[PDB]
Amino acid sequence: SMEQVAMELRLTELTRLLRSVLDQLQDKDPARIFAQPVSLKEVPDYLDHIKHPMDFATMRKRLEAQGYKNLHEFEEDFDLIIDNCMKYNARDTVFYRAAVRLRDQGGVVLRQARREVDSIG
Repeated sequence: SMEQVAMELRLTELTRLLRSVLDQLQDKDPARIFAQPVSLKEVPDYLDHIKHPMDFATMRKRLEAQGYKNLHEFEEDFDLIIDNCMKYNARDTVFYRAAVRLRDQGGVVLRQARREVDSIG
């Protein structure tokens, strides 16, 4: 149907906008601490601690399959990255501190993204 196509164009354009959001958030992680999945070879107990691992490569795979229906879903995954790190790692660690800085800096990007998603519809 023509409606299915219109819906699909909306999803494509959301995907375009979320790709630019993802790029901007990942620039706030210049150490690449959150770029890839925590390695279960190197942290073999990880899944005992963290039930839903997340990272920027995994988000990018979902994004490119158009697997985010709305901004809320995308934000859910970003918050997992931060929240998983802040639980697994102690306050005094470069990992925790990186997550805090990513959260604080990302807030700005995500605030305007929400306005754009609502605005353009």
